[PDB]
Amino acid sequence: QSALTQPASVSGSPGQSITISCTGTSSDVGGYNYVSWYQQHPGKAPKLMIYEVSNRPSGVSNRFSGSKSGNTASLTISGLQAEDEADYYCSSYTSSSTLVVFGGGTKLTV
Amino acid sequence: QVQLVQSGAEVKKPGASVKVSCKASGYTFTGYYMHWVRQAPGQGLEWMGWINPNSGGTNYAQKFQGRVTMTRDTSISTAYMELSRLRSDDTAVYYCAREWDDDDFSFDYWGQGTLVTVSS
Amino acid sequence: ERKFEKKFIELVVVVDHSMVTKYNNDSTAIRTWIYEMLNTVNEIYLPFNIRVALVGLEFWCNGDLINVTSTADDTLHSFGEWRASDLLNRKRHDHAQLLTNVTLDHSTLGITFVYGMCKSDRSVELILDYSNITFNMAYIIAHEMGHSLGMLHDTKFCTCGAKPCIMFGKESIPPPKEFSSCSYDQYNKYLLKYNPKCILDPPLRKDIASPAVCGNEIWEEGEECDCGSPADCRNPCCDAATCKLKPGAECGNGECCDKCKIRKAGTECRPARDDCDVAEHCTGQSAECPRNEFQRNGQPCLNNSGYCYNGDCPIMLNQCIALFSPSATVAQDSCFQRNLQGSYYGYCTKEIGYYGKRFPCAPQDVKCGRLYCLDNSFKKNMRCKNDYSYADENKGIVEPGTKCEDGKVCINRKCVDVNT
Ligand SMILES: [Ca+2]
Ligand SMILES: [Ca+2]
Ligand SMILES: [Ca+2]
Repeated sequence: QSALTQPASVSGSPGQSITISCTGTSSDVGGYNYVSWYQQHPGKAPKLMIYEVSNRPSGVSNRFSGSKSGNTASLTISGLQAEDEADYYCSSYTSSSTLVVFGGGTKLTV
Repeated sequence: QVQLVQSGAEVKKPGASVKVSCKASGYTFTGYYMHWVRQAPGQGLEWMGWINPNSGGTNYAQKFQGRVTMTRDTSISTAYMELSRLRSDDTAVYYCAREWDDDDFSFDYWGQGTLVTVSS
Repeated sequence: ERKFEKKFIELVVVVDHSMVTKYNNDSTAIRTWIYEMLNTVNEIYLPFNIRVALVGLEFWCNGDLINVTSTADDTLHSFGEWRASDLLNRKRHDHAQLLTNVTLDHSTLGITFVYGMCKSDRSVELILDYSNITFNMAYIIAHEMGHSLGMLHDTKFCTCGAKPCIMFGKESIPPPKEFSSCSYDQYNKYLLKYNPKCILDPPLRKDIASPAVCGNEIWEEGEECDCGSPADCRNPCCDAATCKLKPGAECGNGECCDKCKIRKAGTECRPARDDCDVAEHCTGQSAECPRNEFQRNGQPCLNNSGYCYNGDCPIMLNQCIALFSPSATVAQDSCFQRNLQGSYYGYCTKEIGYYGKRFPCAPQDVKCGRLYCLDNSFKKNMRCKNDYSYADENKGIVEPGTKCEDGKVCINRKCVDVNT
């Protein structure tokens, strides 16, 4: 699979808050802090949630927040709903032959 | 709005070549790099190189330098990706991810995805 | 901190229809008011060694030519476009200012584009006549014109004389008279970076419309010599209190005349400062140099990298250096295709306002719209950075006369053949 490592699965409750971790080496995530996250529903094309660690494109809810700490970047969701039962992928810029590398993905159950 | 539509699913026996097309509309095709993303069923996302729709220059990932060739058609606003000598590992769905204004290493609009399977 | 080299700004003041009707078409009172505030402005720029010589007045009487609105940005952009389209083509000058009585939103009294001194579309000023006294009026005249020279609003801890300075922006009970120490360095940096060659040459004494006054270091037509204040005149050939030539002298201030005697005819007085800045020779019977002229527009310049346009050699590389970084470079040809979209930043011409029909550029005119410059210093994303803001939209668009392609230059936002 791809280089970035993510937890296999995570579950929560609608009245709770959750965190998803994305990690890599210094060249992958820690150095160039250009990480972005994607959300994919079953059968649909992935949708962009956040980019540049914490920046967020218009048209999505404020419940999605991103942060970076050392080599690990984390995505946090508060107030789980039916929309959050999907797959989340982490992507970061690499100073190597591959321009951008994705994560292994995680499964979220509400 | 920005819309991307791709060709239908294809079934290819191992050793053949597969060519998929991605049609872009609602924006200037030549102004934005067209990346390609490959997803095996049940696995993570894999990246493939980008094609410059204006000059035609292309970059390839280290895993695909000897396999993929990418071609453009500006007068039709379509992009093509060719994958030769298919192997059974190459069962996956393909998206023609586009870049966007505020970031070049993130993709906002994706095609609906075409499925290519390889088996006897 | 430094005695800056002596520069003359040529200013044209336009009075709005609302302003001229307040005085009930009494043009003499308006002229006297303008002369008084401009005398105050010349007084306050004395430490800067910058002189503001009024060249002409425009009276929009019994009519108006632009849609002056309560929104400062809209009317400022409209007046800038009108100025660059008509006034420069009709009257040679360096800076333009509009005087209006229409109240503006958020109680704004004056607004202008920073760093725009020599720019055609971007040397423009808007001022509201909010004061019954000329001193407080010249306050904001000086504030806005200092904005146009690249000086910004005063940052904290830059107070001058334990009193707010001119660049304060907000009103103060006593109107101050001096700039802050944090403004001399900004002016010097503007001079070093943007190189405003358009204000180096003094205007002809015959072109000045302001009445002559002795001691302002400006030589008007009606006076035979003018060296400045009596306490500053170091030239033995004149006395400021008398404001007349010393007996036995033949010259006062000037460029062609030297050693207090008229130089021989044919001697150079205005040397060549650039590739297309052709030198001029003395007429032989006048202390003033002949009017500054340049080579024909369209000659190659700077190692064939560009074409000269009214004495300047504009190239996209220099504009990229000015906008972003000393190491910037014009972006690849692919990014200029973005101007075909007609997006909120990429366009060629647009209607005045925050909203507006932004016309998409022609396929061959893509390089005469926005300017995209590659710069990897700030962040490696956005390979084709551009500068755009609703306040100063025109900044970031290629200047007229820049070389879109071999044998063609961008004239009126269109890539057209040179020497047509
Ligand atoms: Ca001048
Ligand atoms: Ca004088
Ligand atoms: Ca000359």
